[PDB]
Amino acid sequence: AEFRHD
Amino acid sequence: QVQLVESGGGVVQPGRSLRLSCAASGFAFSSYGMHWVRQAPGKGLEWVAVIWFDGTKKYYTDSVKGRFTISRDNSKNTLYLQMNTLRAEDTAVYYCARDRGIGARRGPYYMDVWGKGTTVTVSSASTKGPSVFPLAPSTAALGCLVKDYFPEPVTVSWNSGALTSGVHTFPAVLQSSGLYSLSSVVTVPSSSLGTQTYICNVNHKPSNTKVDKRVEPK
Amino acid sequence: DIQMTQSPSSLSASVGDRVTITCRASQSISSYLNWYQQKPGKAPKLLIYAASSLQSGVPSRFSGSGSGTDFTLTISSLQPEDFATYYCQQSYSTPLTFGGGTKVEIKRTVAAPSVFIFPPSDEQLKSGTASVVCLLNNFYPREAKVQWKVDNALQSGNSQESVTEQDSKDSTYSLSSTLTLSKADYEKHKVYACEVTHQGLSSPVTKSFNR
Repeated sequence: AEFRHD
Repeated sequence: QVQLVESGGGVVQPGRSLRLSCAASGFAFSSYGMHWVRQAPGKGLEWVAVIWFDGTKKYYTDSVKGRFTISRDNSKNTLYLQMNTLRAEDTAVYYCARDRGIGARRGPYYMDVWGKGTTVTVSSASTKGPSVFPLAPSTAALGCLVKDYFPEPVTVSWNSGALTSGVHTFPAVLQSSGLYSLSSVVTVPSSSLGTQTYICNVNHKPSNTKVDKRVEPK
Repeated sequence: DIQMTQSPSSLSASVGDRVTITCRASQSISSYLNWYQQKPGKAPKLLIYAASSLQSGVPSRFSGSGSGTDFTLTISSLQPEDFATYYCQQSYSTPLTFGGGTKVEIKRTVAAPSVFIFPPSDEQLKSGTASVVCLLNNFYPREAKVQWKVDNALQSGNSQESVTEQDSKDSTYSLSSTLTLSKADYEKHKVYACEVTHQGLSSPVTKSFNR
């Protein structure tokens, strides 16, 4: 689970 | 005076471990996210890992998942990187960098402050001083071949520092044996060879080796 | 994972010129794009964040534009200190990725390399190994090709090369190419040649020797 903006 | 100072780097064998530290000063450490960025010798920048300001979220580049662990002790103003199961391709200069964040969740935005870096060399080679060989001449050119040493670095001057102009000491290359090699060449007018003597001064601190080699036309 | 493609990988320029570099993203990163400057042996330095915002303290000549997938870094009028390598980095989603880097070097007129070749020393020969060095000296531009032949047998893979940076005075490059052979393999042949092609050279120069 990667982090993504918005 | 905002500062980030990395330490912990050194020579390590493959499959072994290393803990990098990064001491922060001059700002509110526990309010910033921190990153570890690395640069293999002669290559570009590669992101490694980020940890949130509150230490609650961590992300890693794929090649280090399950091997590297990023941590922080906000009390000590210290960032840490635990590097397990090291491989040759982990050889790099490692930088810590602070990221202020953006958005509601304070995810990464930009890296405005960096440390100077710490050098990690992953090799199963053991400390070994160089063998210095002449590059004999015949504008003329001569030089020294500094072959088969470990680890970096080695320094080369000519005539005990007297001779400087016309000298090119090349960046070292890593051979398939895992030892390093470099050449230092100097260019001088043809007339000089008959009388002038040319010495290259090789110093390899890690193995405590100093060598003076005279380069002569054969 | 988002790929950052930087172009060109290298470029030449002179003081006062206007330079532009491009980072292209494999998918939209909105405007989470950053630009960094790095000089040899030094840590990166942030120039621009959020595609167009300029980091506090950075000269006004630096500017950036772009959104989505295409981005530009602009130096208005170049300066002597600006000759360095520039990386872009997307900050939209993990894993965070940098571009390959764009080296900005000093432009100068074409210069040809002075080629020398060095047989292995007998001192080295006793040990059981033989290194043949070929020295390309003070040429321009950086691009060059070096070709090793041993009795016309083309050598591929058993050589390495390293280059200096541009010189403090004349902005030139120098290149060493080292061919590595066994002692026995060295004894078994007579002609060792270094063939060099370069823009400043009208025809491929060949420097050779015999055992």
